[PDB]
Amino acid sequence: VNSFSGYLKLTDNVYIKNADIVEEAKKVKPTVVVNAANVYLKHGGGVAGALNKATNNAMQVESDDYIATNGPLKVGGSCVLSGHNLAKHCLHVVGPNVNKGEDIQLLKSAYENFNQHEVLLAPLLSAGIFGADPIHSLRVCVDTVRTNVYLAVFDKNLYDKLVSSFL
Repeated sequence: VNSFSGYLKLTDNVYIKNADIVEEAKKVKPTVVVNAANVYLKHGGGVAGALNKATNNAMQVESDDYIATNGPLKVGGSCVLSGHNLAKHCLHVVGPNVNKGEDIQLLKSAYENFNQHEVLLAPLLSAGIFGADPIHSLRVCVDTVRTNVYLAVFDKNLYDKLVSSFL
């Protein structure tokens, strides 16, 4: 049992809610919140910009140290950093960015990172400003993630379309 509330069950292990991931995280304080990261951990926009702002830029400061020590992530890759005031941990996952010409086939590899965590609060990878089709991202999520994933979709119109088109 966990405290996630108001989710619709899509499959045994995938749940979805029309919610602001920042507010979900602040309320639930999950063990893991997923960030829609880029390889440089530059949290400027989309989900990353929102999560970082909610940490008053502490996520960015921590990320800058991570990059100085380790260098960039790979597309499809991830790292675990602090969740600050949002969660115990933040799993920074890099989905392909179609607006950078990156190969959407790497989306499955990106979602595989979720399987290293028994429970996650997450956005749909490669959606929003990353340019991929969110319906396809949800399909890959369902077909890749085996651990328990609670998806937060802020945009109500998109949420409704994701539910109504789910196979």
